[PDB]
Amino acid sequence: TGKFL
Amino acid sequence: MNPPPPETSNPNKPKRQTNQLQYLLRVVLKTLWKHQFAWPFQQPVDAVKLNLPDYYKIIKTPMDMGTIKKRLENNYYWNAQECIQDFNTMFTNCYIYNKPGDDIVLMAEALEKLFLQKINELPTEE
Ligand code: NA
Repeated sequence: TGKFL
Repeated sequence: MNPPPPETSNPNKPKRQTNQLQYLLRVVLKTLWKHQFAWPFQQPVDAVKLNLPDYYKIIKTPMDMGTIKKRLENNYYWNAQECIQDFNTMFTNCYIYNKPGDDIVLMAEALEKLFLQKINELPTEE
């Protein structure tokens, strides 16, 4: 999984 | 690293202020900018801070609402379609780079729903 992970 | 941001200033580019461009700032940008999901789109993607070293290796036409806001406020555009294209590039980049169902995609989808509603009511050019 993710952009913010 | 991050590339230079998209151009918001270019003195020899011809510029206009049309009623449609005014609507794109006062209605379209304003509606999306105040939304609770606006924040990831209010400035260029920061590939360093977000640890996305491949972002700009993949996305070759980056666009964001901070750039669009500057373009509208600083009268960068000639016509509404240029601005509408920037919004659509912003959404498309997000769907291309990210996976379906990711939080960022759900955020873009909600903004895009509102964008489509407002574009549907774009006034005829005066
Ligand atoms: Na001009």
